[PDB]
Amino acid sequence: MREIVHIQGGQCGNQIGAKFWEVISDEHGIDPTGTYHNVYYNEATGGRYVPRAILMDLEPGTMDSVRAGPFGQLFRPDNFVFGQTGAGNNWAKGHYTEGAELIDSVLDVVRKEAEGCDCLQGFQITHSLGGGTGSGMGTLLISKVREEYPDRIMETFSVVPSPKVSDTVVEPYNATLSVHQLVENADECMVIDNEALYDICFRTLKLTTPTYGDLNHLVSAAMSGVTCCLRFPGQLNSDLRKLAVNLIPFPRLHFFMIGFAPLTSRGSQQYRALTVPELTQQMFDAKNMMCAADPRHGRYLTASALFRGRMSTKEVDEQMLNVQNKNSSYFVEWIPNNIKSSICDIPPKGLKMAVTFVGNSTAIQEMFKRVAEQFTAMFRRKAFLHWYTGEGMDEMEFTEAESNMNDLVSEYQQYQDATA
Amino acid sequence: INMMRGDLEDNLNQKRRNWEKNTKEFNIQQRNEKLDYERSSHLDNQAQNQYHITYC
Ligand SMILES: Nc1nc2c(ncn2[C@@H]2O[C@H](COP(=O)(O)OP(=O)(O)O)[C@@H](O)[C@H]2O)c(=O)[nH]1
Repeated sequence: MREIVHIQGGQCGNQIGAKFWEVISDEHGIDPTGTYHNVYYNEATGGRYVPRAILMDLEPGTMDSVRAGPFGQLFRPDNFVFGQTGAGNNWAKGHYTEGAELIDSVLDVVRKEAEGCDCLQGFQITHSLGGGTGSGMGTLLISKVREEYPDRIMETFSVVPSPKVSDTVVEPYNATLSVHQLVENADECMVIDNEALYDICFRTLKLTTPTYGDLNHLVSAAMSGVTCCLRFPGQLNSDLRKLAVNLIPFPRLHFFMIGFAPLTSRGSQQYRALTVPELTQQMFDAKNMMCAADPRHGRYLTASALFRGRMSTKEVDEQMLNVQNKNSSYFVEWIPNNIKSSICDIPPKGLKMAVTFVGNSTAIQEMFKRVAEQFTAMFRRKAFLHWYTGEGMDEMEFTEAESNMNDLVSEYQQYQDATA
Repeated sequence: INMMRGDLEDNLNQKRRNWEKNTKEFNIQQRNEKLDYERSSHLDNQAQNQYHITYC
């Protein structure tokens, strides 16, 4: 019933997905053995539970991770489709040359896992954008499956690299290459970066050494809180499509920002309240989101707010109306009531409230801009091109890919200029 | 004679309602025996699955 599949590729994708399965298991009350202590799990003999997920990569080193970290005995042994060469940070190695050889087996596993469903509500994938395995194989899989299941919809939590944090020196290439077709046949691209998470765990949680563990934990908890309102009874329920109408005004303006609330450290947790006013004051700022794009330098075409726990619908509703008609400038005026709310009846494990703030804004367009910046300074000189064209991939494509990007960002700016 | 006919028809209707409630007793017993059936069959299924899987 309204079941969801799980594809996780690339190093970061696999890490975050393992953490997400951990958080879900600790939410539905599932210990690492697969017992209780159909939206995500499937039944198995002796009351065991199998997470509905497929793990793919071109180097099986990640196997170590998904077998060492907690909740590693949950996944299916047939759902580990691994390569041997490794894409090695290059997109071509994972979309034309080698990934094009195991993508068919991944498609076969996807078919064997989706036919076991009875009402498939959508897809959700997690992957990087420069990681050859991740970006390449995930984009190829998205292409194939959307060319296979036109009715269903995909909601990908791709993790773009922001240049404020330097990881590798070939990101812009793979980033633009994947964006060229991620705006094509994907309906919810919730982008995430690393600078936002570092700023969060420094100036919002006072953590000492922000480590990948807690970063992934935070983004996974947000990923869960996104769709939780379908996993339980609610007063104003939602799904992965009630977002696909409230948050996609145009078939390409679908790039989403994600924010989680509440977020505090121990002392702060002690000395503060947990109510609609405080959560609202906590979520509409800039540095409670997971995108290094200052939203107050743009607007929000639409903004959904999935609350969790139990409250008075009048209170959250009046708070939304008030925060809108006070931030009238930072919101878009040619659309009426651009905000949406949705309330479930079960809070997460640990607290008494929760807030997932999803936003189809017009600020993250600037993000593409800065990435495009590097692209030009890595293409005008044709630098680091002798690793791409040497794998069958024709160079010409790259050019038009960049052109496509323009259209995208253009649209955003154009809609920032519309009036009535 | 009018009083007698009234009394006789009253008794007949009472007998009707009595048999109806008897049939409802039977129907509830039927439903609960079916639930017994399904739970016992589920436990038997788990038993046979353990027996087949632990068959090394
Ligand atoms: N939040 C988070 N991001 C990561 C992590 N590991 C890698 N990333 C990002 O993932 C980027 C590239 O994707 P990756 O899957 O590692 O490359 P590939 O596996 O070799 O194809 C890297 O440049 C990292 O910035 C992690 O543990 N946590």
